[PDB]
Amino acid sequence: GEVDDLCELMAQLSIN
Amino acid sequence: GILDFSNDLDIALLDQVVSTFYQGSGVQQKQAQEILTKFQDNPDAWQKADQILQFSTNPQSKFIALSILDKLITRKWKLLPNDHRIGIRNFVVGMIISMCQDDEVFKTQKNLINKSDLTLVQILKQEWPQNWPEFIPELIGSSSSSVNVCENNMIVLKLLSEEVFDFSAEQMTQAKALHLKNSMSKEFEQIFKLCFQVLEQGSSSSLIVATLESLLRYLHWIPYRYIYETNILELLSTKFMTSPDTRAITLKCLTEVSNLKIPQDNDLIKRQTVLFFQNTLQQIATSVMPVTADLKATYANANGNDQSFLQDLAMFLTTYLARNRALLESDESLRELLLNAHQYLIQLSKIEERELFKTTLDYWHNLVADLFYEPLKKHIYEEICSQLRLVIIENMVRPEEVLVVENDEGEIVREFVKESDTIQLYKSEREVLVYLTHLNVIDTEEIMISKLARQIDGSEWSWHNINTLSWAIGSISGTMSEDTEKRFVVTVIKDLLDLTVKKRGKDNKAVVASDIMYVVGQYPRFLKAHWNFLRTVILKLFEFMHETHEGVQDMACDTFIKIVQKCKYHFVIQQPRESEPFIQTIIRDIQKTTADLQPQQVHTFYKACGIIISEERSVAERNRLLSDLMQLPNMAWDTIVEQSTANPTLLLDSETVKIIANIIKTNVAVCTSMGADFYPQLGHIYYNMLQLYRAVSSMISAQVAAEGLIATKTPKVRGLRTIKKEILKLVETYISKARNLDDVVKVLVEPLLNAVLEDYMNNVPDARDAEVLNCMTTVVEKVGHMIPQGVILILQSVFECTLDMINKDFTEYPEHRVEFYKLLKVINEKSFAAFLELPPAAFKLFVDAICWAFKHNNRDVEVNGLQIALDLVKNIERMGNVPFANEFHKNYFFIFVSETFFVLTDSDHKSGFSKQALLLMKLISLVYDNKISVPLYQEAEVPQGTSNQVYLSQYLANMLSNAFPHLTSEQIASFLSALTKQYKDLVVFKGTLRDFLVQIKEVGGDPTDYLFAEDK
Amino acid sequence: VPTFKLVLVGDGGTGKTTFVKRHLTGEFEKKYIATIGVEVHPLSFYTNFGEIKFDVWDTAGLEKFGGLRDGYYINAQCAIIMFDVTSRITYKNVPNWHRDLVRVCENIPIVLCGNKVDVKERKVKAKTITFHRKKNLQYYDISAKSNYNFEKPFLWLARKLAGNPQLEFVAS
Ligand SMILES: Nc1nc2c(ncn2[C@@H]2O[C@H](COP(=O)(O)OP(=O)(O)OP(=O)(O)O)[C@@H](O)[C@H]2O)c(=O)[nH]1
Ligand SMILES: [Mg+2]
Repeated sequence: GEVDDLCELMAQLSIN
Repeated sequence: GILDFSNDLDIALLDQVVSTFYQGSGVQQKQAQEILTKFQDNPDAWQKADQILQFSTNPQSKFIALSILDKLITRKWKLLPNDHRIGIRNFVVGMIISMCQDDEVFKTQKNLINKSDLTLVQILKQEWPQNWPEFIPELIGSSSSSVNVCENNMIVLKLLSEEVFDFSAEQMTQAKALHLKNSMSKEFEQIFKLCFQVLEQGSSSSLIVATLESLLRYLHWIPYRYIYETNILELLSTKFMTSPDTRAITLKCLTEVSNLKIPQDNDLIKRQTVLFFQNTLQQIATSVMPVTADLKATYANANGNDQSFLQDLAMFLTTYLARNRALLESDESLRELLLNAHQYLIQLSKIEERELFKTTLDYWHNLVADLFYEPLKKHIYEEICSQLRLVIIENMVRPEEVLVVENDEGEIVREFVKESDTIQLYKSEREVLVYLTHLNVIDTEEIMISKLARQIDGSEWSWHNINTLSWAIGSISGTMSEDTEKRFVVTVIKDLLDLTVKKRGKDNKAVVASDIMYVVGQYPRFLKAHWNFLRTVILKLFEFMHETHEGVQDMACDTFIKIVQKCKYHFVIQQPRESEPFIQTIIRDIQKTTADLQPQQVHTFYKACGIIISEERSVAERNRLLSDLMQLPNMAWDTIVEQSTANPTLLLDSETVKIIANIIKTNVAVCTSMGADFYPQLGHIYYNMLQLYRAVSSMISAQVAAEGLIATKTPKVRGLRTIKKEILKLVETYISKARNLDDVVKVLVEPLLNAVLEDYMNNVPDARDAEVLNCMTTVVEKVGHMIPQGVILILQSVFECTLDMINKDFTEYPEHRVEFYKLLKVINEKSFAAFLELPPAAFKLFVDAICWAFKHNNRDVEVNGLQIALDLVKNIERMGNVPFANEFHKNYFFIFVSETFFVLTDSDHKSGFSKQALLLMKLISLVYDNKISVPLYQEAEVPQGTSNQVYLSQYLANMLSNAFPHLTSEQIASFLSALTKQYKDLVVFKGTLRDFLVQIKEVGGDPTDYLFAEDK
Repeated sequence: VPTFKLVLVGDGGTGKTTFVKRHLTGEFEKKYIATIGVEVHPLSFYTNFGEIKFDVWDTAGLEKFGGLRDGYYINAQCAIIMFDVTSRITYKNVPNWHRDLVRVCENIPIVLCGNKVDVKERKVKAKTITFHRKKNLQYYDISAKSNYNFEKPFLWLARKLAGNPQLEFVAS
């Protein structure tokens, strides 16, 4: 779960 | 006229010229400078010095007079009769005294006084003690006569110690240096007495400071007994640490004390070592500042003296601790002292001054290494270590730096800085913090999570703070267990992502995101263990590659290539959950991904893909991946080669030149990453590329011939040269990295040579690119052993014309000079056979070219020239009693001996000394080992059967007498005897040469000096 | 606007002349034209506190072109000792220049500069350059070719001579 959740958060990383 | 190079001297006019030069400006000052230089260089100028020293109203004029005197003393002292010598000597002592009696001059003209004193010290070297045995007694006696004379005596003694112990090597013959060292050691009891009396009775003043200045220089050589068996330790560590005016110099002295050669099994000396340190620390605590003092703020607001002091303090602690930490550790009563001293460093480590921090950090590294390998003492420094951790984490510097440069073609190129001060500082800090993490993982993690939490709540938020913290987190990569590392990285990345969401502004988000990428790039193990994450990161980077925000794209490309460098395997393999190696996915969308990137960023992207592709080990699949990757540039290359072949005018189109440059640059990028594996692609574009080379080179050369050098700066020629250089760069890149050397020799070499060699010959000088020579150097390095005829062609094409370019002076075409001799060198190494086959006239030109490199006041050229000479001689040595070797010796042995001596004895060729000596040894060896089987003389000029030894000796004696008529027969004879007895010992031979080099600069040198080595 | 004398000393071909020339004009000279004696170059810098001038006394580092040698150093208010990081001997001679310099100029700010840090094959490594520590000299890695830490020596000297750590270099 925790790595996968990290992946999701990483994917959402935005500069706007 | 301001010319004073006549018969009668105008002191006023000289003062005018001097004043014009020193206080004037511009063309007047220029003329005054040339005049003063010409006057100062007059062999007879010294005759006027005394007059100046007595009549000149200008301190600078006196300075210049002392300079001229310095010249006389150093070079022609022993020509003067003893009477005159004493006369000048007493003139200088008297003048020194006069100046000292003048309080204003003494305090306001330290420069002139120091010059005077140094002039005296020069006379001391030349005279004392053999001809001036009473000098030290008289000096000590005169100390009482005036306070200024006492102080000046301390300056003179400091200077004498410097000249004898600090700067004696390469200024004096080994024999004379020993003589002066022995002379100064013999009379040091008295000198130390004067010193100690002044220190013990005197109170803080200029004279005390001067005395301590002298003591600093004495400490380099004096026996420890003057320090430990006298009360001077107590004086320094207590008395002179309380007085502000002496603190700094006393610390310097104590720093040197800490470094003395002392007995290692003397318990009293151990206690004394501890004691002075305890005194110094307690005295700093009482008089200067406590351990609790904020040295960061103090240094920031300090006055420079205080700054220097703080620096000196760190130097003191770091020196003493590095030597005597064990001493402080063994006895538990000393615990409080030990920690206190370390605490000072901690405070000193917090000072924002890079050089001071580095000084502290060296020691820190020492301490943490020792603790790592001896964890028994670890507990003692637990608290110190904890603070040090924070210090380092807070003061991490940028791990890599980038420069934006303009090349000779006008391109704006982003280059990564390598091996810089900042990078070495990063590496040092990393090692220290890695040690610290090993020592206590729990503490390091807690501190880093705390800094991070303080970043999140915004309490310690700043770009610099978050960058520093990130660098720190990244620095300790690979220290924790993979499980601990997993949890740590998860936390850090998650927090940083939440921070990015919380931060407002595109600026702030960009900063934090770039930090996230840096951190992830720093933990390749985490990426390898979790494919989904790696993919998400890579895609996010791709997404970033379309972001126009300044710096983001470079960050994304840098991260991408960094991540692939470490994680390449995970791109070439099919990670279950993926239907294809991710490299295929990257290559598929490469157009879309790299659409918004700058050209150079695109090149980096291709370079990354190349790194990945070279991981695929199946040649078929790798070649396909390479082909797929290169498709776009390949296709534009195809359409362009067709149009160029058909229409030559296309190369006039700047848009085409651009496209061509980018194509070759992309090839260069991929070839860089892929090395031998790139050969298919090279073969795909090779022959056409060489043709395009010929075209662009012809165009450059034509336009330069027509228009002149200025043409080389025109945008058109700049673009064309880019294409030329990139083509050369690709070829050199592949050949350097190549594995399959057959293919290089049989497929690549011949086309390349045909394309570039004839072009280079036929180019006008101002159009020839040195990169051609460089390419040839790399070709020869790699496969020259396999292409004798190729090498011969390289020589025939480049040798005579490059030589003719660079044999007019030492200044024109510098790059050409460097690369010419690099190529000559490598040819001489790899394919010496080429030089064998040259006609006699060509070989002569070769030798002339080697000796030309000798005379170069350019290190790059000179070292290569000397190496070529050595290698050539080695090569010819390999051939036995063969007519070529014999003839070569008959023709060039003496040329090489004389040329080597010329550059040895030349003022400005010291860089080549190490090499020069070697060559000289070898040459002498060839005669004195009887390895030359034919007489080197002629005409029976020396009686038949004369040994080559005797003839070499005669030739050398005659040549040295001609070059240096001021040397005696005995000087020359002895030097040559020493050389001929010492040609098997490198260090002794070098010594003898240095002795000779000292003796040729002066008149009346001692012939015995050459027995120095034989004496010890 | 204040004018301070800056003596630039170092071995031959360490990149002193090129350094000053690029500060003056912005051009990097590829050729090695050895200085003869000294050339005095008025070099100006613009700062948030005003203009600062340096009489840069670019001195010859070759023995045969030494001229007045230490004579050039009189009344200097600051100094740069330059060596070449690609040549060990140029750092070897740093003590000798320092010695010559401080014997004329007792208490002046001095910057030791390792030039040519751009060259790949760096012979004098960062960790090796420690001489400046005991002589309380500033040190900077510089490159006249690369414009690396190009303004840092002068920025430090300006801050010292003005006694203002807040001094920043600005555009004309
Ligand atoms: N790689 C590299 N080469 C440089 C750099 N700066 C200068 N050079 C080269 O090194 C040489 C130094 O020449 P100058 O700067 O005129 O000489 P100098 O240091 O004053 O030496 P003298 O005049 O003899 O005292 C030139 O040929 C420059 O092109 C640099 O930053 N990097
Ligand atoms: Mg110069």
